[PDB]
Formats: sequence, structure tokens, C-alpha cells
Amino acid sequence: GDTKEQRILRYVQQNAKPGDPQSVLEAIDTYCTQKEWAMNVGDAKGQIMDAVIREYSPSLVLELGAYCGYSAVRMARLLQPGARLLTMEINPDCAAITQQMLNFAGLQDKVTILNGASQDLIPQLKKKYDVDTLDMVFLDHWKDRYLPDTLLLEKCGLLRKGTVLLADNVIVPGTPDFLAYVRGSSSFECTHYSSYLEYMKVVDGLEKAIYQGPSSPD
Ligand SMILES: Nc1ncnc2c1ncn2[C@@H]1O[C@H](CSCC[C@H](N)C(=O)O)[C@@H](O)[C@H]1O
Ligand SMILES: [K+]
Repeated sequence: GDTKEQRILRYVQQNAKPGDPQSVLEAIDTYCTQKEWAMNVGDAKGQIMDAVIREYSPSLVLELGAYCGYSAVRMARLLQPGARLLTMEINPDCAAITQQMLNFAGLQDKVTILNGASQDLIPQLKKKYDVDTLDMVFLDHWKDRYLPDTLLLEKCGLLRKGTVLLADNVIVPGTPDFLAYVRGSSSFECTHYSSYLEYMKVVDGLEKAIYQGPSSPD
């Protein structure tokens, strides 16, 4: 049958208002709530995401995992003129839906969808995409890659003192190794935010981990 993804875009195109990102977000959440797709209702985590963007005003954000574009719309709508969101998405069909979602929102010029695996694309950011360092990273892709890709971002020199990592679903289904690393490391200052998931009626969470610069070479 029809994929969740194509149905979410259909619902937006039929119910939301073009060039009104808030209406796009609300339509996605309304539809996903009706379908009882707990991991696709974004308003609770969105409150936390919005507060991060508003506080830190990042000029260059990297997102890992786009899906249908909800979080890309959520973040891009709060970015300044001339700021940039890069979003990495391994599934071309999801990249395609995300692109269409952004076009409907009117936010396509602020976002570049990078089609590929994070582990393959991250080492290309410096030279192929002319990145210095990222201001913010939103981790929302394959859970077992949160820690490896954080280490990869570090090694490739893409983090600076002050870079804000924000990781979703750190409790459900969980990213315990990622949490133990950033919480235990002097290179990250961490804050935890509770975020409810409907139907499962569980308190998931997001972790904010602000990079402090590398550990001493000695
Ligand atoms: N290694 C990887 N690199 C890039 N994208 C990946 C990946 N592993 C999984 N993904 C993608 O990560 C996504 C997770 S769902 C992302 C949800 C989205 N951030 C939102 O808030 O709506 C899926 O679309 C999946 O295809
Ligand atoms: K720490």
C-alpha cells in the first residue's frame, strides 16, 4: 500500500497553507496523531528544538535524518535570512518527499538536502561543501550511529567550541552509549530535556551537548 511518507505529503498539500511553515508543521502533527504514529508527532520535541534555535541563532546547522522534512521545516523556519541547514538523508525517496515538503513551505532556499549516508557525507563537508565548522547538529538518524558520527564529526574538525549538538530519542528507543560518552566527556557540557511520546505514554528525551573543544593532546 501507500507509504507513510507519501501520505504525509499528500495531507500537507491538501490541508496546509503554502509558504506558512507553522501550518505545515501543524498539518503533519494533526495527521500523524490521527494515525497514532507516535514517533512522527513532533510538537513536544519541537518546543525544545525551537528554544535551542532561538537561544543560539546558528548560521549553519547539520541535520542527520530528514524523513519527510518535519524537523527541517521546524528548524529552517526559525533560521535567519542567509543561514543554512544541511540535511543528510540516506533514503532517496525520503529525500524526495522532504524536498517537496520544503518547496511547499517556501523554505527550500535555506536547506540543502544531501542524499547519502551520514558516515559517507560527513568527511566530504569540508572540501566538497566548503564547511568550516558547524554551529549546530541535530541527530535524528540511525540510533547506533549517534556516537560514531559524533566521533567522526570531531575527527573531521567540523565541531568548534560552542557547537551545539541536539540529539532526539535518547531514551526511547535510546542512545545510551552516546549519552554515556557526551555526559562523561570534558569535551561536552550536557543538558537533558524530557519529551513525551503519545500512545506508548512514555517520557522520551533529547540531549543537548555543547562541544567545548578537544581534550588535551596529552
Ligand atoms: N546513516 C544514515 N545517514 C543518513 N540518514 C539516515 C541514516 N540512517 C537512517 N537515516 C534516515 O534517518 C531518518 C530517521 S527519521 C528522521 C525524522 C525527522 N528528523 C523528523 O523529525 O521528522 C530516516 O529518514 C532514515 O532514512
Ligand atoms: K560531559
